[PDB]
Amino acid sequence: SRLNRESVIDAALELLNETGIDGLTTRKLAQKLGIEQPTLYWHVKNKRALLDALAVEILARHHDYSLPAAGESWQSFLRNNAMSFRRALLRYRDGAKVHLGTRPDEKQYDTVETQLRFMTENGFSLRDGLYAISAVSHFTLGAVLEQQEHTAALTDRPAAPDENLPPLLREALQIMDSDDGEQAFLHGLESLIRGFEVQLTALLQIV
Amino acid sequence: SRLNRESVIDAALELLNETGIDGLTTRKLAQKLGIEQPTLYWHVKNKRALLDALAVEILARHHDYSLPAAGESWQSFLRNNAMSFRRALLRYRDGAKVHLGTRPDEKQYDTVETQLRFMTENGFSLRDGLYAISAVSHFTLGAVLEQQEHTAALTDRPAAPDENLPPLLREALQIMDSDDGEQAFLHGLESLIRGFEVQLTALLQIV
Ligand SMILES: C[C@H]1c2cccc(O)c2C(=O)C2=C(O)[C@]3(O)C(=O)C(C(N)=O)=C(O)[C@@H](N(C)C)[C@@H]3[C@@H](O)[C@@H]21
Ligand SMILES: C[C@H]1c2cccc(O)c2C(=O)C2=C(O)[C@]3(O)C(=O)C(C(N)=O)=C(O)[C@@H](N(C)C)[C@@H]3[C@@H](O)[C@@H]21
Ligand SMILES: [Cl-]
Ligand SMILES: [Cl-]
Ligand SMILES: [Cl-]
Ligand SMILES: [Cl-]
Ligand SMILES: [Mg+2]
Ligand SMILES: [Mg+2]
Repeated sequence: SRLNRESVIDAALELLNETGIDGLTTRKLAQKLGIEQPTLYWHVKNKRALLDALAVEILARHHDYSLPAAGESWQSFLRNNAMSFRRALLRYRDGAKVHLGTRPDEKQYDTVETQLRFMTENGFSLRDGLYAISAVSHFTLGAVLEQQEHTAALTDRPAAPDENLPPLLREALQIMDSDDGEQAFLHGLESLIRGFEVQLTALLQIV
Repeated sequence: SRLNRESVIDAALELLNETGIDGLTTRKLAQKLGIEQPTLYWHVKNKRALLDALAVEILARHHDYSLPAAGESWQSFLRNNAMSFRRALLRYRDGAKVHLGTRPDEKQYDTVETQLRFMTENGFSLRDGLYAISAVSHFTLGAVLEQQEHTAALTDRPAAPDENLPPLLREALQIMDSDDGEQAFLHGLESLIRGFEVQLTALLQIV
């Protein structure tokens, strides 16, 4: 079919969403596209190339809160940004796995510069701003990852009997599985943001 | 070679550390063990079985701070536990990927019950205790994941030119790569723990 960047990415993203990160192989991508492998190799040289581009395009399509509103608090911005990041990562199977270990792409430079600049404008050093942004990303990535993988592990094998569970775990597990991970994520998110605040506002005060 | 659980796990863990989660295939495990595939299948039925058992055994070997010291603060316990979790996950390649989406194993029940109980003894509801423990796990998993995958992505392809970078990103990237991720992790960890505290101690007070 069509082999421009957009369509290769389209198809890869579909393939990723079907079969996960394990099924995103250049052989299987060729089959989806209805092409031979040397044809695909002209456009895509290897899996890592593809993963990097999927990471970028997942956010370009589905990460709608990359930048703060006018006069937005840094706390509101991080909260909205994280929610948005999470939603984007959850949109495709292994979406979070695809992002891991990437660094911002040239197409993301202005955006991520603005984010970094905004944190500094709000009282953070670059370093402390970056630590906050990293922490929010990492927390969100792990939350999504554990959600997405747990759901995949369910399809493979079942959990063991309820019968053997000690009571707080048994209850913990019901809570965990009472939603998709969203409640615990939002709660963790506010914790995290408030700790940044405690840190920012302490300035030199031992805190 | 020997095909008891311990030795299958030994060899899988070696295989995982060599070739990562992609190379942990029952075919390649058979080759490492020097056995035929039907021989291996008797002991290990599929990849997910193996992943679950590796998740458990990684912590059994290398997660040394699972339980609080006598009279330890919950804040100290989370900090020490997280450090310990991180160290365990970083010990093997894709160690964090292996953990994702698991739930506690029967062999971990007493431990994780004690952890849950301890948080409740320290003022948390089960639910808020679990949200704190989840948040600490997720943050730590994402931190480790992004560290481990970034290092793998380096071996594949290089970062693009420094030349095009806007200045705060350029600086951010040096900071990020000034250590293995540890400084940012520890900083994020204290933020997170202090936000739990703010939340715990607020009780009913709007906070
Ligand atoms: C500042 C970026 C950065 C800087 C240095 C090293 C890095 O690895 C990064 C990132 O990876 C970032 C992202 O991935 C973003 O998700 C990122 O690229 C992104 C975006 N394109 O809008 C975000 O919304 C960010 N958000 C907190 C989840 C986040 C970035 O802020 C950083
Ligand atoms: C309470 C456990 C739990 C409860 C309900 C659903 C879950 O998925 C879990 C976990 O997955 C936990 C872990 O993985 C631990 O890492 C876990 O199993 C573990 C351990 N074996 O010592 C830890 O140190 C924990 N730590 C915060 C990283 C953590 C556990 O507390 C939880
Ligand atoms: Cl074309
Ligand atoms: Cl605001
Ligand atoms: Cl044997
Ligand atoms: Cl203490
Ligand atoms: Mg990133
Ligand atoms: Mg776990």
